[PDB]
Amino acid sequence: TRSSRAGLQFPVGRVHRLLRKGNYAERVGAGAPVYLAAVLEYLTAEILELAGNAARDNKKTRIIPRHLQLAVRNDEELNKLLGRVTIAQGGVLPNIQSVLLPK
Amino acid sequence: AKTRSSRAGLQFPVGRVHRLLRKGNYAERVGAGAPVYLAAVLEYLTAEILELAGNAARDNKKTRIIPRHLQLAVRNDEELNKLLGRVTIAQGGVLPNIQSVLLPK
Amino acid sequence: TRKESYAIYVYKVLKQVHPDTGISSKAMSIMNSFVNDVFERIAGEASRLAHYNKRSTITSREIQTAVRLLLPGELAKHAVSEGTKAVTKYTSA
Amino acid sequence: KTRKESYAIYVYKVLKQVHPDTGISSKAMSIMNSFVNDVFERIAGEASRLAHYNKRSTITSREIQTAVRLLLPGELAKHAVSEGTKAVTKYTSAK
Amino acid sequence: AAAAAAAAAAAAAHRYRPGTVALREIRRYQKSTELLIRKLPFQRLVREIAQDFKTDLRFQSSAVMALQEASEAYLVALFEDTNLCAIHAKRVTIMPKDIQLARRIRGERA
Amino acid sequence: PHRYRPGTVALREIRRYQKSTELLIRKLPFQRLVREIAQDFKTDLRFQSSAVMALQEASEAYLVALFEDTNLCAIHAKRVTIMPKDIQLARRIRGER
Amino acid sequence: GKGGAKRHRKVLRDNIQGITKPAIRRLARRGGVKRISGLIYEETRGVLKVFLENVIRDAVTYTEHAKRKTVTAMDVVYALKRQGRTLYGFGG
Amino acid sequence: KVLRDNIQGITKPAIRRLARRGGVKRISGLIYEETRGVLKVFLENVIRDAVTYTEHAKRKTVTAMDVVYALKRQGRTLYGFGG
Amino acid sequence: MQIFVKTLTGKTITLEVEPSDTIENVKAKIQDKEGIPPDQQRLIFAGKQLEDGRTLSDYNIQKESTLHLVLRLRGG
Amino acid sequence: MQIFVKTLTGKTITLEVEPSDTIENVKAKIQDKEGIPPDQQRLIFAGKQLEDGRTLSDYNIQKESTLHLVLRLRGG
DNA sequence: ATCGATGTATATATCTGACACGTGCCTGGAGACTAGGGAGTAATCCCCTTGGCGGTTAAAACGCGGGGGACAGCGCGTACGTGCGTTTAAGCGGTGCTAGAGCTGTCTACGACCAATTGAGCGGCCTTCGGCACCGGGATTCTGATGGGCGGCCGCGTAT
DNA sequence: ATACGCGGCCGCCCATCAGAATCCCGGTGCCGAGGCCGCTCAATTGGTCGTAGACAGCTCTAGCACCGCTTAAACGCACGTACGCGCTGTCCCCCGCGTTTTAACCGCCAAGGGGATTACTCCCTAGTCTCCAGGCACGTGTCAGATATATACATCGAT
Repeated sequence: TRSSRAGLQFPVGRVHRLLRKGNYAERVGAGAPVYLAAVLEYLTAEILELAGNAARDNKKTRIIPRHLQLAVRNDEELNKLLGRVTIAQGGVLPNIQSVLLPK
Repeated sequence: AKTRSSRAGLQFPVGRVHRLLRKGNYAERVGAGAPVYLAAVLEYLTAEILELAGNAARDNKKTRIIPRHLQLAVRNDEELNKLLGRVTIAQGGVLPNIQSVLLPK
Repeated sequence: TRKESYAIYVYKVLKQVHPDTGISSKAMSIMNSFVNDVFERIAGEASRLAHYNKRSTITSREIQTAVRLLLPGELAKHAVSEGTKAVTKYTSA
Repeated sequence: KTRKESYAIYVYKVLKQVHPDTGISSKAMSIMNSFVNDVFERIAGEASRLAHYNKRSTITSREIQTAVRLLLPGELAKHAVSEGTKAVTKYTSAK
Repeated sequence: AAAAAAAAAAAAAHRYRPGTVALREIRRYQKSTELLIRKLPFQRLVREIAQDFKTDLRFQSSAVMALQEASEAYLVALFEDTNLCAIHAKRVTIMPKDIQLARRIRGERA
Repeated sequence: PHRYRPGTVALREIRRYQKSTELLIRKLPFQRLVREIAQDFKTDLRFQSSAVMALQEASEAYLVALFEDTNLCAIHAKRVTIMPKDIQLARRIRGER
Repeated sequence: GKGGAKRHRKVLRDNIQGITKPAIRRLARRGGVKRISGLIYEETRGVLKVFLENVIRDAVTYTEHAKRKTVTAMDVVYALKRQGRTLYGFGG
Repeated sequence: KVLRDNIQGITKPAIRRLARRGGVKRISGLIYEETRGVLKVFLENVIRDAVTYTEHAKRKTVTAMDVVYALKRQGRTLYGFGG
Repeated sequence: MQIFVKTLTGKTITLEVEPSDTIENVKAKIQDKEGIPPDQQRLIFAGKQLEDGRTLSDYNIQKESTLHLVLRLRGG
Repeated sequence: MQIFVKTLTGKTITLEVEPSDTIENVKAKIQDKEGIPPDQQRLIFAGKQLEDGRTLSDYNIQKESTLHLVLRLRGG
């Protein structure tokens, strides 16, 4: 049943409904609900873990907002995908500009 | 009057715009005076833009109107180019504008 | 087979306002493009709002605000006015 | 009562999959659903756009397939397709 | 023959004093994630202008919280470039214009 | 014998060139270049002559805009000639990349 | 030169005098510049004002297209979305 | 024949004229090369977006029409040639 | 030069104008006297509607002509 | 120092790596002697499957450590 | 200080090919009818936002002074624009071909529609073991008043 | 009158008993996965008619490619003046810091406005029918603007 037959972690019989109720095209291609659940799970997983790494970087048991952006902001790729989407209680990377050195 | 446009006193196509609102999937039910309202609106805008476009054409010694005439017409007015700021122009061309300081003593 | 244009609607109004004047063939095309874009941003606007509070209708007011927001002031307000008058014009008739 | 549904069940197992006895705040949880729902419209809307350009009237998987390709940069994109193509491929195998 | 030692830093350690805090506060501010601007003056600032565009206004607790977040974040970002501009100039000083260029080229500023 | 004082010619054209609409890039080389990359995804594909122009306009204007941002920053420094960094500086701030 | 039943009440929460100047510098260093001009920070609030209006402009509009007295935070989001400064964390 | 020695086609003068259009007054030697790189960046991404639809359409002769939609995607809408 | 405008009531107002003055300038003057906005004014003389962006001289309107002010005929 | 891995075969293999050096970097050197991909190899220490970009100090590795090895499944 | 040479505007008529027209046919527009569920309005309740209030308690808020960064002066260097001459290659409109776009016509796969049954999902509620940092009992080590015996007090004191 | 005795004091090493202090064994407080649960309302199951849409067919457009005379644009090459830019040096505008005064923040206690659901009917639209003229293709020519060629002045810089 959906997750089973498809073999994914995401809800295949949930995004099908919204795509038909959003009202995208006339009817809906059979391709999509299933495919559309798949990439979504894939992205879901790509962040959680780097967020995990980031929390472990500075040694923490639980991940929190601060971690998430630290993870993404540092990453080259994700960072561009969410280039201008701006973020809850996030703060920022340590950055020291060059000629502002304490010589 | 038979023609709808005329019942609302206009040049813009009442019913052609109605169908375009149904072939665009935008929603399950199409409104009745929406169509008109909308037609009429653009009508103004066109005019608004097309009113100076001509004036620009007058400006430069021509009786016709080439596209730059649309371009200058849109850039100068702040309430015109402001909206279209995300519009770039078939051979738009440029406002003569030379920055303050590189001009010579 | 049936290439559409909004050239016909521009064609009258042009003359209505500057009768000793004309359009470039590409300048008209540019205008054709412009209206449709312009038709879509609004329509798009309209649709989102309908959906937001689950509205199975684009009424005559849903468009009105939509424009109000979409447009810079001086232009927006005149257009708001033309709009109601037209409804005024059409319903009794 | 009220509804206000979210993707909380899906995000949670994913994180379990990648550090099982690792934790999360109730503030980063919404960021996550906010993030998903955001990507949802981004992809499905674009699909809608192409469908009624080159003149057809339903949205299948292929389109997403195409859509995805230009919505994202080189390296992630290929792996993403791959994953995507197989998941479904298996889905059909069963039936 | 007893010799109490100056081993502990006190207020003579940490190198000298020239440009000593300058970079210090920066770091502590970064590790933290608290609002830079107060959350009481800001609250009225909005209520007050919001009246001028409409009457009989109400506000969700968060709605402002949210604006604060937006705004703060909005400025920092601004400054962040400003800084660069500032550097470009042979300067470590954000200037009244440094602000303008930044905005002008982003495009809200003319 | 006569040669124009430096900076007397360049401005004159700026404007001449500002008034007009006509494209600055070459029809042949442009085209070849477009073909070069397109092949690199998939090889040997065709485009209507206009389709090429459609593409040609969108970028010709695009530069001229960036050069304008590059110039302000050159000015901001008390300078006179658009240097490299300014372009990059500009690129970084727009945060396109 | 009289007591004259004098009563003093002036306004410093909302109004820009009232707000705290360090509140800004607090902001300035996160960026990490070494120096703050007096002139500059005054301008900066100036712009804040410009940014702040447009949003509320829209906010107000969405509150009002629905005939609602209570302004939603979502309402702010869409506003931000329109200018391309959308906020994750909120109001899916 | 794979097209190459292309990048240069956009010779010294043409890059320069753009800049005057820009309202720059003068120009160092170095950046003729820098811009070509970007120009390329920009073309690549757009053509990348464009080509897919064309493939999507079971065709080769990629249309002007795609050039444009593809431009609308990156966020450089064009008024002039389309639909 | 002066022109005249016969308002809705039949009352005539005097405007000081040049023949190169635009219809909107005259409508702005009528707004300044009567409080009617330019967009709600139609200025009529003898079976021509005078249009925005055009001049008094575009319609050969000269000295001590009387224009007729009307509002917007609504189908009702 | 010395780092120890226990394989599925059971046979014990002894190799010497700097503690500062990252685990991923050390795996590469051990994947050139056996001719086996680091990807394929899965290692667990003290109930935790080994994590990429985790330093040996953050893993509290000790000399003569005992790490369980798991072979990998991809069906296709 | 008068002059020249260049660049730009402006004058001329004129020929041509695109913008405008008229015509005429057909698909897209208007009108007429119904049905049903979209969307308003009209009714109740209780949550949410606003307010006022005291009180510390750290921050806001100042200043003064001088250090350190900004800006004005100076001076050398050299690199780019403006122009010339030679050479190199696009652009120009012409032909000729067939490949691939566009049309066109029947089949059929796959989605929407109507039906009924059950379990995936959310809030609300509820759970115990494992880790951060404070903490508990017992043997053992270092400080304090005790105490006779060997020496020294020189100064009061009894015996002949 | 004249010389002997001593008396508690006192520095000495040398003996006794409890207090302080570290290791041997520690409990507590705070967060985050499991698990239970239960009515239920949203997906799934088993399934026909028809219509988009793929596909098989076709021809006749348009995308390439070539060829050659002309020529506008690109190159390479050489000079110098007026720009970058680093050096230098002071005066004063910020930092840092010492104290004085303001207002942020938390906690408490109030009241009703407004937001969300529910219940009902009637206004408004798509969807469906019939008929027709607006709007396009079809055809065709001119007139708005573009070029070439004569005509005088500006104007920045050299002398």
